[PDB]
Amino acid sequence: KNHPMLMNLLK
Amino acid sequence: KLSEEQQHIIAILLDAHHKTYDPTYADFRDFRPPVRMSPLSMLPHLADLVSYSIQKVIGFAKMIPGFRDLTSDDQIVLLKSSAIEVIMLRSNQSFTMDYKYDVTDVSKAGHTLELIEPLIKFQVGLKKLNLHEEEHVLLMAICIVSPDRPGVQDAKLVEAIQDRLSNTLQTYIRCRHPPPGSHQLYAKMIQKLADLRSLNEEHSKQYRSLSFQPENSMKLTPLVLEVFGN
Ligand SMILES: C=C1/C(=C\C=C2/CCC[C@]3(C)[C@@H]([C@H](C)CCCC(C)(C)O)CC[C@@H]23)C[C@@H](O)C[C@@H]1O
Repeated sequence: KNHPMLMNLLK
Repeated sequence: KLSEEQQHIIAILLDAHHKTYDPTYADFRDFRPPVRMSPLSMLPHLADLVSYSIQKVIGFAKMIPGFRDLTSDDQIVLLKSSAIEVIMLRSNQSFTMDYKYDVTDVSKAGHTLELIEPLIKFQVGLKKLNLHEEEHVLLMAICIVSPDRPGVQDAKLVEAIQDRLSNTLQTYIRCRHPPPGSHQLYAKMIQKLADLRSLNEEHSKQYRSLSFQPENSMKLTPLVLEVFGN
């Protein structure tokens, strides 16, 4: 899966 | 014996924690409200509290010295696998022996005593360690940067980052935590990290069960579904 939200929060 | 670099690491983690843990709960008013009386009446509120807290755990993690040197992929794997354990650790600060939560409340979010009894036992045992805030924030950081999480690629680097924090904690205990309080304290803190693995596993099992029903999955948040699984 992808983790676009987590990726965005990790900057 | 605490080096300048160790004092620096501790100051960075205290501030990181202060910047991501608001003990006034000023934000809780923006969650779906707790409902109290297969109801699951507390699932919306606790899902929003957990979703909020995952955001905070991520903010804390980004500030752990060394964490920035990992690849975005490894940062992801470490956060997904630790988020529930750091929520359990950080919640020890509100734990005490609308926004106080008891056993029935957690039951009303779709969980059972198989999770809740060991979770309360963990919170009591952690509270009894009476950790300094320095120790508490080091333990959360050590929990996040664990080299044995499944899917870690560059484990050597994660290990190296964690060793720096473990060494800081061990030295802090020796230098700043007076006996008797300090007796076996590091090993006891590591045992809590082991206890958290077992809690993580049982939470995962109950989460998969409650979220398997689309009507319950509907009540979660997009971030919770992404981090804990969908
Ligand atoms: C969150 C925080 C807090 C409490 C944590 C609790 C008490 C209620 C039950 C919770 C939320 C446990 C539940 C098993 C989590 C269930 C989540 C879900 C329904 C998605 O499977 C884990 C930690 C527990 C309050 C404050 O300390 C901030 C912290 O950050």
